[PDB]
Amino acid sequence: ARYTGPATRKSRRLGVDLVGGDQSFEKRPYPPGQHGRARIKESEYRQQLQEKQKARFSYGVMEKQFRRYYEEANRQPGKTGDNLLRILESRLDNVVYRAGLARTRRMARQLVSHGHFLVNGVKVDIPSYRVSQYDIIDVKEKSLNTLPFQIARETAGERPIPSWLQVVGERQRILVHQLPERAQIDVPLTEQLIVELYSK
Amino acid sequence: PTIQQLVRKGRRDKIAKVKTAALKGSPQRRGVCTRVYTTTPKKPNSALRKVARVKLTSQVEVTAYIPGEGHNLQEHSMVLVRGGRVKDLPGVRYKIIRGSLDTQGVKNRKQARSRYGAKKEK
Amino acid sequence: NIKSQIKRIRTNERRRLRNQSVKSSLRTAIRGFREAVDAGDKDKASELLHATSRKLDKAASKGVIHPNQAANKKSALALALNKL
Amino acid sequence: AVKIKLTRLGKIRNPQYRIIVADARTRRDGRAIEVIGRYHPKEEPSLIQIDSERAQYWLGVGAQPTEPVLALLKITGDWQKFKGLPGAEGTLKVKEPKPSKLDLFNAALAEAE
Amino acid sequence: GPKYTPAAEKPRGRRKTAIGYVVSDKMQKTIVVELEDRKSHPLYGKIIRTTKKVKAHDENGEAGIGDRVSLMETRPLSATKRWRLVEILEKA
Amino acid sequence: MTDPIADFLTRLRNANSAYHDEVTLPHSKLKANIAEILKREGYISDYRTEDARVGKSLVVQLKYGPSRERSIAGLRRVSKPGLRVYAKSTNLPRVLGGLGVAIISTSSGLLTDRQAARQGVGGEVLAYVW
RNA sequence: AUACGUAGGGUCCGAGCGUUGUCCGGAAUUACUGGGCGUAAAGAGCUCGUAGGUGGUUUGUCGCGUUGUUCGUGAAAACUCACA
RNA sequence: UACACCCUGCUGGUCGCAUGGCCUGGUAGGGGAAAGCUUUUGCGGUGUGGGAUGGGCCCGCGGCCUAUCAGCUUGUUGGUGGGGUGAUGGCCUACCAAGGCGACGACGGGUAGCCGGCCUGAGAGGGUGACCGGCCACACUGGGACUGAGAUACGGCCCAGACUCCUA
Repeated sequence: ARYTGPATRKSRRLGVDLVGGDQSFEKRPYPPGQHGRARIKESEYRQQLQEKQKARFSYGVMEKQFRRYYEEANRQPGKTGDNLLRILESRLDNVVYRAGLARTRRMARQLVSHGHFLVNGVKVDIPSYRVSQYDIIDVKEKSLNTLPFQIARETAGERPIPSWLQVVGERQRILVHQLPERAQIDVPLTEQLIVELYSK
Repeated sequence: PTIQQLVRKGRRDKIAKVKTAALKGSPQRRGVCTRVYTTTPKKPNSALRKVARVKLTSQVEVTAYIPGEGHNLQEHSMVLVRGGRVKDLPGVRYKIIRGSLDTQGVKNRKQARSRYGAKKEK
Repeated sequence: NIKSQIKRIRTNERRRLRNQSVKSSLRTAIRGFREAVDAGDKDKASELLHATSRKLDKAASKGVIHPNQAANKKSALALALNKL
Repeated sequence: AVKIKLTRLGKIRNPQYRIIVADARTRRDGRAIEVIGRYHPKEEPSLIQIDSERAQYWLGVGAQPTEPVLALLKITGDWQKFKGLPGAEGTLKVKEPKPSKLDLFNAALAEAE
Repeated sequence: GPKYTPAAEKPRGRRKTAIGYVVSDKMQKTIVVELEDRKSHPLYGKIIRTTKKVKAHDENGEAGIGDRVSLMETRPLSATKRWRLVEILEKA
Repeated sequence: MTDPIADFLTRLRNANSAYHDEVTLPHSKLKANIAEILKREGYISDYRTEDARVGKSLVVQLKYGPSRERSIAGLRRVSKPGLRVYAKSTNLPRVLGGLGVAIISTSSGLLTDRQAARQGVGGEVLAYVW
């Protein structure tokens, strides 16, 4: 369903920006706890586990929903590494986040929790919703007039909208065009390790 | 190796190498425990481990271990025996679940908190 | 066990009881034809075959014996006459 | 004898039906001799798609549609062909036209710019 | 319409017919015939070749021991005799 | 004595491996055509048949390039007695992933993987050399 | 005692989370794919030979094996592809 | 009354899978039925010819283990004529004859419903017959019979036991 913990501790443990601008994680880059300073018994096991945990904790996705992502990626005709990154870049909250309309992944998580978004005319309170190409996207007025959402929409100096997403008016219409391409995603650390580990 | 001789006979696996013998491959059975006398583990692992012999409902007489520190079971007890593997003891391949039919969970167990029948601390 | 169909019980008893006498009579006629044929008399055999080809055909038209059993018996008795 | 039947399919709340031809002594979901149509009360137009000439054959040899199956036949006008009393005509309604997959985004782009 | 309506021919035949060798032409109106098979093994691939002792009816007694004959199957003509000797082409 | 073609291939393997530049053989048409196609595709130098013990004999020259290196990579009868092997038009095996060549005694005669694939009949494959 | 037990403190999972029971693979640990038998498991003490398998060079036939082809054919769901 | 149909005697033509099949062959002899209610959308009855679908029988082939299970077999095999059956057929029965079955495993012991499938495995392979589907067997037990187009007739029956209940 949904996780509980914040992102700073996981950022420190996995040693990567999970908030994106976590002041406290770069304050304490070592893993949390009395022995984040203490050196770890290094293993490629740890490398792959850290990679998958970064992937899970970056987007707000959670483990059981993540495993079926790999499985369906492997079922896809293309190489599993490509398909997994494509589909993880194909989530409803991900689609609305990359448009710069949500300041956090948890922003979009709680937004789809509340029901502040609309795809093709149908309201989907389900973050696990899949948004296809050429989908019509809109934002409801009750959230539109809300003050922090007004800040998010009007101060949208956040990360730029990728070429496969297009906010095309004041209605926050994200007229999606194509799939998230490998040459266009600009993804964090790759996922070939996940494919090789899960395939065994 | 003489393909025709294969047609004559051959190609069987070696041996099942069975593990569980309570009955029915039961995820657990229940029965009456007795002979709860403590015996000795292996010499390098010098200690003493509390065990018992349980006649399960499966009509077989097996040897079960009593995990944890404290025990609640005594003679004529409805103990639930599960399969186990104790290399520390000779011929002991069973345990009794704590926080279950008869044996109360191990007192104040907190590192496991699911095993040893230690319920949630309020 | 009794359920709203003892009427079927009585109906079937009646239906299987009439056929008892019907079959006894037809079998007695057939055995009589047998003594006619074995005795070597052809006129009596011809008349008994005629009568039985009437009788068993009637019984087959009625609900006593399947159509083809009657044809089988008719042919058998007809040949028994034809050769005596 | 022989009857043309409606058999149930789909998940719980939304019913669907296949128009089959089968013996009465079977169950609702036995071996269909031939699937000759399909119908769904759940969908808007109760849309029906029927193999026509096979139904014509089976009516000829003496297939006896079930009461709602016969109703569906009339809803098609198929019963107006084997019986042919007024002649066969399109009697069933249809799903509304509805836009396409591409024209939706075409209109969205036109509205946007 | 006509009082009599006709029927069909139900194209019929192809009763199993095979070449065998008469081997036990011993009992009255009775022969025993054998057949050959050559079948790839399901698992290994060693094509095994086996036989079968069918019992055939010879109303004429034409056959004899070790004759290359042909047989078509019939209706069951007795308890284990279901073959008709036709198209005889070798004796001895 | 049970298998002549396996002994054919075994002699080719030993003679080429033991650096001999020639090998002599009784001339049964089978091995004759085997070595014929062998030189056809060029894993050997040249074969010539002459007269010998009551039959005839085929003498095979193995193709060696700038050094004592054999164009033959190896030989192995597959459809051996007791394990005779048949194949069809579709699943025609590709030798060395397709690099090498094979022998497939088609109903239309003798063909390799590529030839039978271009044509499409099967029934009996034999050794392959790469 | 970082292995026990206890605390933090960390890993991970989450209305789940672990334990027991069973099956497959990993096992090539039945080796058809894909094993071996001097010293590690494995050539009977040695002969012949029934059954069986098994085959020299070459001529013609048959096309059973074998392959090529057309069609009937293999319910639906199966499972997958594609659409809703 | 039927001849549309069946049985027999003869016989013409025709296709053959040998028994035989087709011409409602013909011929001649013989034989074989039925229904009322109801006005009421009318429902209904008999016989035959055909459809349709449901079936019944036989066969090719596929799919447990175990000689510390190698002989088994007399209604078993074949024929004959009959009884019987919807039809064939030791199905049964009188006679005749002695065959027939197996190391390509009979006959025995144990074991098990089976398949579309499902799951593992890269594949082969392996394990299962949950549920959803396809058939079969079975409905206190064991014997027997019935009817109907159709019966191991689960909520049909009788008989021999068990068990239980009521009991003058």
